[PDB]
Amino acid sequence: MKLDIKKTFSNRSDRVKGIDFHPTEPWVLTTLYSGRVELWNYETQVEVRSIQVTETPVRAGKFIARKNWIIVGSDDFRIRVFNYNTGEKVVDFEAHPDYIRSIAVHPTKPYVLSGSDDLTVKLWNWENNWALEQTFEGHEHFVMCVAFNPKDPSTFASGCLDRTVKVWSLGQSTPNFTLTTGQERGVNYVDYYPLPDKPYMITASDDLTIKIWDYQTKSCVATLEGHMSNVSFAVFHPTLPIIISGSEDGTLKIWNSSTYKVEKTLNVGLERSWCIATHPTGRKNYIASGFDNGFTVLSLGNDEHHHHHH
Repeated sequence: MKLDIKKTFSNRSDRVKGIDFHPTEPWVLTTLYSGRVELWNYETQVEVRSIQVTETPVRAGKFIARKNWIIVGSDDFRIRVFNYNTGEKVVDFEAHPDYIRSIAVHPTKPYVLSGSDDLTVKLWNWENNWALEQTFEGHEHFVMCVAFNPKDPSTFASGCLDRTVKVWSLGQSTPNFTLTTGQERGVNYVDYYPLPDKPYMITASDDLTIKIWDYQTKSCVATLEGHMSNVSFAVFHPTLPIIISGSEDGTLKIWNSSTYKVEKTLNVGLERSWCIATHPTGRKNYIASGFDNGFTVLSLGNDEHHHHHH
């Protein structure tokens, strides 16, 4: 590959806590500490739609493109769903009795997971009236991040300030396993490597480290050091051999996913970094990050997302 980073679109706003790419429209969703959410076309740089959802922080937001929805979770305990074409608020319910940190959407089935400061993950089913179909209990501190395994989304991972990642199966009440990270300040984020050649997950911590894990053996594969403040997230790029992380040190870091050495450090000048998204199909190798003072959409270069794409 050849890293060739271009700034596609950056704009200033209140602190961006959640961020996501639409899979077929050139849109990015940002969810703000102010309770506002913005939908931007980053190619034309024109706001498609925006909503003052609540007065509390909105920490989580995802597209559900197959329903033309966004789904968001906020510190006022509520999950809300809006149709992004009409602005219709579809549903609005109390989901947890404490802050909602993270929302994940199943790739094919009508399932949403929410992770919360109430120590739980909850599974909601939108084809069943958004009923609470399962609550996953076992964590001992705030659940900061939930992520389905894209290679087997009957399973998902929860990253928790109790220093563990728990991996669960839908329909079963205890973890398939609990991975102890040695990241003593807790886990802020968890992501799966999406390709079938490595059974890998990655965790980010306030302890300044990022760790790569074999989820079949539970062994630490590598520890990535160099962020100088809390690491907010770390993710595998879906098609490029890299890892991308962001930190309260104000930087994004791009790491070689084979050597585990840092390749690039970028401070985009928006202060602390909080959240990350990568384009679902690697379109123009777009990534986006949200920060204290706004967001940025970057293109990482021209390497193809599909073998023999040209």
